[PDB]
Amino acid sequence: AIRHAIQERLAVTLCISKIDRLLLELKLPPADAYFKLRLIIDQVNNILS
Amino acid sequence: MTSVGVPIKILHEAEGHMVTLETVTGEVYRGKLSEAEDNMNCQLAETVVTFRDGRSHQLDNVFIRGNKIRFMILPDMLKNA
Amino acid sequence: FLDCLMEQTHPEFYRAEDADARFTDILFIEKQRGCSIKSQPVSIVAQD
Amino acid sequence: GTGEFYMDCVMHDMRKVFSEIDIKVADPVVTFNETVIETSTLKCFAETPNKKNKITMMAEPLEKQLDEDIENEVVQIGWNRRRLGEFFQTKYNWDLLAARSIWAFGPDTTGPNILLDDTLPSEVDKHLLSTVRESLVQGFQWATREGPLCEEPIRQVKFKLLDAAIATEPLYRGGGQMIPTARRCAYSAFLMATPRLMEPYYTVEVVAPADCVAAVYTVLAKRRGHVTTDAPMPGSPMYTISAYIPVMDSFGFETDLRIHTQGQAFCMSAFHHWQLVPGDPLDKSIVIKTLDVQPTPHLAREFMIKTRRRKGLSEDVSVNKFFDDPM
Amino acid sequence: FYLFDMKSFFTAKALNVAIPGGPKFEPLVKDLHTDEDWNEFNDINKVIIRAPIRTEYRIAFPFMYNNLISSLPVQVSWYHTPSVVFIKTEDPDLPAFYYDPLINPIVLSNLKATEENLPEGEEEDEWELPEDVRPIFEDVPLYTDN
RNA sequence: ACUCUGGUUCCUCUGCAUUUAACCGUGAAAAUCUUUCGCCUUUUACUAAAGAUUUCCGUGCAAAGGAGCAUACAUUGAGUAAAUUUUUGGAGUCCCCUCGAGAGAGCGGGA
Ligand SMILES: Nc1nc2c(ncn2[C@@H]2O[C@H](COP(=O)(O)OP(=O)(O)OP(=O)(O)O)[C@@H](O)[C@H]2O)c(=O)[nH]1
Repeated sequence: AIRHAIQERLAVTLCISKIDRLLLELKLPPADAYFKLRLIIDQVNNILS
Repeated sequence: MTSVGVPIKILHEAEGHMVTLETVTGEVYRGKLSEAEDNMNCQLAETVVTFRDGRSHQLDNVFIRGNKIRFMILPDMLKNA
Repeated sequence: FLDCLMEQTHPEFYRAEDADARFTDILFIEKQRGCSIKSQPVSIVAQD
Repeated sequence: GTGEFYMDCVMHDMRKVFSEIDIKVADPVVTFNETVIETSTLKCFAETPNKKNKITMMAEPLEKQLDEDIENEVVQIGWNRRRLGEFFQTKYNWDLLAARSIWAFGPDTTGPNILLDDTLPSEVDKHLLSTVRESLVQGFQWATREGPLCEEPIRQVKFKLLDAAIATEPLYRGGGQMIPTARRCAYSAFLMATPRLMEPYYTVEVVAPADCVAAVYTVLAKRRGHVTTDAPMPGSPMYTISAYIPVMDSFGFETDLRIHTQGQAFCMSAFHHWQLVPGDPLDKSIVIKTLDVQPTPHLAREFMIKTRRRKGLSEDVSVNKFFDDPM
Repeated sequence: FYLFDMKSFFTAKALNVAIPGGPKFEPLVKDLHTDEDWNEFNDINKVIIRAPIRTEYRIAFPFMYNNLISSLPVQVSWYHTPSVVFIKTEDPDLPAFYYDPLINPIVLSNLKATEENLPEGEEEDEWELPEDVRPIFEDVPLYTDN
């Protein structure tokens, strides 16, 4: 979806979604939940670059 | 935002559109309100200035200080907003 | 997520407490499968 | 259709929404593509029905990425003289004197095959060769779409042209004589080049952790799929596996995986590579019977024969007639 | 439940096939055994059986595999639910939120860290948060024994 | 500033619970008609499946009235209460030229 959107020349924006899974299901604390969100952003920027 | 009064809310909905505003010195500026502020400073683009003698000129951008604006003619669709 | 944009603009938009309403999944195959199968468009007025 | 779920939904709408009639559904099958794995061991000549003209072509197997680039349109044939030449040297460090020659792709303007003119200019003038050029390109395009082993599209073949016998005839020769002759030239060039079938392949993404990894490998091994990713998905108790599997084998795969995992895994399939079916389509030592398993070499031959039978063609290939007695 | 919920047994009934360990019924269309004629469509000289397309795939997909699906009341099972990854905790003395060792570590070794456009020190470090601004639930504990 | 009402619980009446993907019921009976397999020196009672319809054990909400237990006037639907640059604490007055009986206007001039 990202890759194909770039090739279209869309403008790409990110929304991190079902964050509740971090607290309710994975039960990652606060600090590790931040790292999980950080890694997701890093993954997408790694695709973009 | 904090609950600023309805006239200021309507001014920000006017940002999409053409507005016509008169300054305290008498010149009438018609242009496309690109930014407005809660102090009602206005930034116009694609502007035409009309002087009080009826001469006119184009201006690419205009910044008008909010306390120097007498009134603005807003577009009609904002009445629906 | 679009059901939340629907719920905000509409008021009458019923979302069940148990399961997603999935308003933009209009087809009955999409209701039964519950994956989305075709695109659908929305148009709404919303505030920044 | 893409894979499995697309055809289910398409056929649901066929029954429920649109047609509402008693349809019979064939067991699912892939379209194949036909490819050469060697340089043509002879340059192969074809003479026009009137004998006034002679065309010679050789087939070669295409530079490994280049069919993705053509099918993506990372390169387009309208760019021909300056920009196409530059593209081939800058990406591929390539033929560029001959890359300027190329002027055609087949079986369409985005098709995964290239025709080159490799006639050294001493043999024929560029104006005379330009007259036949549009005819030969239509011949090459026809041959790449319909032609060789099981009448599936050719892919990943590069053709070279190098002959000069062209005469005083141009109205009579140009349409009628040359274009069927260029097709027989491309076939005999292709058929000398050791021809092979290609099947299309999926990439798979799978998510379940301890037991399901072993189950994934098991279900893939039954279906010729092979794995290469073993990711311990960051901040998740799942592992993520990725695998290549061939579409002709994939049809069960999603349901098999979820049964043997007990729904713990799920997989999605996407397509991107063509890969060569094992065996040799032309090996007459392989005899195919439908009651029994036909595993490694027989796979290419079964796919060709059953594809010919489905189309309704003769059971085995023309090749003796396409080479003809002179060659 | 995947091949074993409700809709799979309804489809299994309409198709007149059994699910292993599921129920079985009288045929819904008694004619189908009379139809059998082998040759013209079915011929099997023409088709490439790479694997037996037998029961489960016909139940999972229906419309991709089955003939006559317009008199038969085939119904479509829910495709997938994203797997809930709740791991039960057996030590009640652990914090309610904790990094369970079954959860894989949050790291990808090759991954380039994104640039953080934080504000540059000299003027911006002076900036201060008003003395009564406070995290929304500062003193409420992050978790309790409930 | 106005009419408008005590909580709670329970009983009984009235209305709606058809846009069914799906669900008034996270449970699950029986009958009739029509149609298709198996028992039978006969009919019921039956086997096990489809479609159309009923019955039965339940159900949700809203509104209305009443009756009982511990007792309080507020309050619902209808509506109140900051002089230092961007408004809410004067860059304001006056005195000439122009059009015009008249009184205002000119990016008018000036103390
Ligand atoms: N736990 C959790 N689940 C969610 C959340 N949001 C959505 N889901 C679940 O994920 C499933 C899919 O949600 P959808 O809205 O249909 O997701 P979707 O991506 O639109 O489905 P497709 O577009 O077809 O892929 C449903 O079971 C949802 O309940 C969430 O915030 N938390």
